[PDB]
Amino acid sequence: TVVVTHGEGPYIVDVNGRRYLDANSGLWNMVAGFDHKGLIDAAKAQYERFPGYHAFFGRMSDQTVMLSEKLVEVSPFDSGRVFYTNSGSEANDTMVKMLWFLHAAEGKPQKRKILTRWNAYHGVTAVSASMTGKPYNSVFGLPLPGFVHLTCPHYWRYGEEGETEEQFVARLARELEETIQREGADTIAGFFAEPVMGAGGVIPPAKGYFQAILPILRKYDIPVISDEVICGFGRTGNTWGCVTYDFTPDAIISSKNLTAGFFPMGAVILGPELSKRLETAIAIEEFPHGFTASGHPVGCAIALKAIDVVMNEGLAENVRRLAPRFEERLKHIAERPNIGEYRGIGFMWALEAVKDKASKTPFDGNLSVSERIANTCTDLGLICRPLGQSVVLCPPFILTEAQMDEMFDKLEKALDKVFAEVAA
Amino acid sequence: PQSWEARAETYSLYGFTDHQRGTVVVTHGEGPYIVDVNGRRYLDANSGLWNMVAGFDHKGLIDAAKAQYERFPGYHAFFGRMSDQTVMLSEKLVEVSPFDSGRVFYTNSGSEANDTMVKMLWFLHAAEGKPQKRKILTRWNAYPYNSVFGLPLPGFVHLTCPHYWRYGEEGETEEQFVARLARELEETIQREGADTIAGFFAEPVMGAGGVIPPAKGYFQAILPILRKYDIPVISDEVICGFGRTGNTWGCVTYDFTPDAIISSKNLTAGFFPMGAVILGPELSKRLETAIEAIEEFPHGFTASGHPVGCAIALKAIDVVMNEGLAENVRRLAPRFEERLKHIAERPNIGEYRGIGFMWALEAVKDKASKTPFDGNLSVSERIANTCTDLGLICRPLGQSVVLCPPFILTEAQMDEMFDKLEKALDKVFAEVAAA
Repeated sequence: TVVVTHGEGPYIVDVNGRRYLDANSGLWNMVAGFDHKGLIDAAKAQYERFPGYHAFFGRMSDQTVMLSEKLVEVSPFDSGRVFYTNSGSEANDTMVKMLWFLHAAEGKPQKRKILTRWNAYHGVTAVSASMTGKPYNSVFGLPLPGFVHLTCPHYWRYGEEGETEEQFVARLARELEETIQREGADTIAGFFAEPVMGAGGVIPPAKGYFQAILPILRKYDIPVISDEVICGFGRTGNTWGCVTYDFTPDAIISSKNLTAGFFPMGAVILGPELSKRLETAIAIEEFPHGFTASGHPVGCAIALKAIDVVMNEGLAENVRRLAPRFEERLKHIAERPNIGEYRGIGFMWALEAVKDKASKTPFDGNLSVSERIANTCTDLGLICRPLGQSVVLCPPFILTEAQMDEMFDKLEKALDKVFAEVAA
Repeated sequence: PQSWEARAETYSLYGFTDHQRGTVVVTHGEGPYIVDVNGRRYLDANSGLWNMVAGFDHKGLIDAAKAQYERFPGYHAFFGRMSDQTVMLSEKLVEVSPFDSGRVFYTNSGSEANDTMVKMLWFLHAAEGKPQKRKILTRWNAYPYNSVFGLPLPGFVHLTCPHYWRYGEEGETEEQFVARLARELEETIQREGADTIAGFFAEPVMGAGGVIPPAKGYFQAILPILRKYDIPVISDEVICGFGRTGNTWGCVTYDFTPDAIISSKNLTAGFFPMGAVILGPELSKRLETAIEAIEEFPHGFTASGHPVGCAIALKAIDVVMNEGLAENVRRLAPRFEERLKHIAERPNIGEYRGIGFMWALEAVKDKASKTPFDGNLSVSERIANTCTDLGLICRPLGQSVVLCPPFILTEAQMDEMFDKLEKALDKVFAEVAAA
């Protein structure tokens, strides 16, 4: 219904001039808001310079060159190699294929299975949707075979009766061990994880999880990929989600914040060990047949600028400084009887609605409580995403204290109204 | 690393090249040329990779792209009505397509669109009662680790590529060859079972396969067979779409009507990542009826394309269709072919093939037996590298080299292209002979 022609700062602006505080950041990507002049200028400058090209082995743009160097610098790696795609979905697909390729070139063509978790979200293509752990993909006959889903490390939802958080994590480690032993370590190509699950509902991992599963993965030579599509470039209060949760992956998948939402592109940052193994493999005396993944020079120039903005013009810092206030206000909202929990970190958070708090019982699906909240928020000039029984706050990093208050004021009005109505 | 080359080589996957390539870092272009950091100019006979059909400094398209950023849209995952841009592009696509009506779904690339169409078929067949109708009929083949990046989605069933020169039996006419492939298709449907087949995907002219136009009469022979069965026909126009074969679509050039079209890149003339799935009227209806029944709406399909991409696509479409670029293809194709004919008189050219502004030359060690050079000799690669040394970009594929230059190419630039390619072929073939 609402006609939108542009945005300003963190606001979507309709044709009548109504401003809607966008706590979805567009598509979880507009970290610097909708009309950032530096980013717009960088886009325009690159179109004037060199408006499209495709990267080949031995022939690429200067922008591909500079972005690759920047990305290694700000990665957790001392060295490595980067390639690009058009999206997070294709970056995930292409990393899978690169593992399949590498393992095949190393004499283990059976090493194909991909480990993810239930409630993971990795993309919409057939492979990345198979990696994804959502029930909605059953309508496509997905997942494809060889996409194995581990328990989601969401302690509040999956912890058994009287199971402590430490016990839950020990259980998830057993499960992983046993899945690896059952499948065979030689048949498993890699493990991919969002440090904080994004589209599955903003789900930080149980305490200690990555510390317990990483040694097991390493023991069995299963490559570790961090999917930083949502976490990446500051959303969790460090540059990467994997930093915030102290694990060193073998590669990083990036998109979204990469270009501050201003251009569709993905990137895969290969760490030193995968990089050396791929170099040596490429022994076969040729380039991988059919590998044609490429980004775009405009996307690369915009990404260079997005990185600079985020890291050198205060935006990642604003997330670190305002995260405590953000959580405080959430903690206060979670005192309500119909809020089961708040969860998140840095500038990504969710509130889960419940009909009964002690039992964690949701409202019946048919009441659309999440959606009701989300629609009421929009009536009140706030945009937030309903996911399952939750609503998500993922706002631009440029959010001011006043705008933060505005967000919560609106949201609290929405919650009062909606919870009162469903009570009637 | 200080130098551009060394920066490339140390931080980019694409810089790992160590018949060797050497590293070209490109900064800008002009018409069909690209220019590197050292000032070397190269005629880019691959149009980037197929998509840069208006070249590298087209002012109308640059201005249009810039203008989109100047006023960036309120582009959102779910809030607010579809942008005027996207609605208008969908109308335009339906209009220019072969269909009188249909629906459009958008992606960020030709690859994603392809994949989205597959998923669509899986959804639709499963909704209609046949969740085992999943196989895709395809002509794809490899040239173990060598079939990872190209390998279609699980359940693909392979048909023989209708490349007469390659696959024709000794003394088999082209006509008989097409009749044999029609038998293959019949046999393959009976063996797999029609009820297990989701669709048939075909690039009218096979692109990543080596630029292979189909044998005369192929589509006329296979389409009637596919129509006996409710196997949806998908025209993969990621390369052929918007003029490269001399018509707006590849399926117009080979005179057939698909159920849907996959489009990519060249939608925006390479200026912006986009793909589209254009469903014709039958599949639109079935898709609608499926959604309002099992009642989900399929996740990840979107009728809302990126608004910047959409405005750029509209401009690109108008440039190609109405500012003479598609016509220039049609006008210069005869001359393209005549020169290739001449080049194919060489003993180490087994054939030329192609159509419009997409062509390939295939190298052979012994022409009469169609014997290729030893794979280790990497002859295509050698040719391509030599082209680069001489200011020409062309693309090695298998034992072939491919030309797909921008549509703005003039006759003089075409002569330049061939002049440099002929000198490359002279040098490579002599050095191969000499060793």
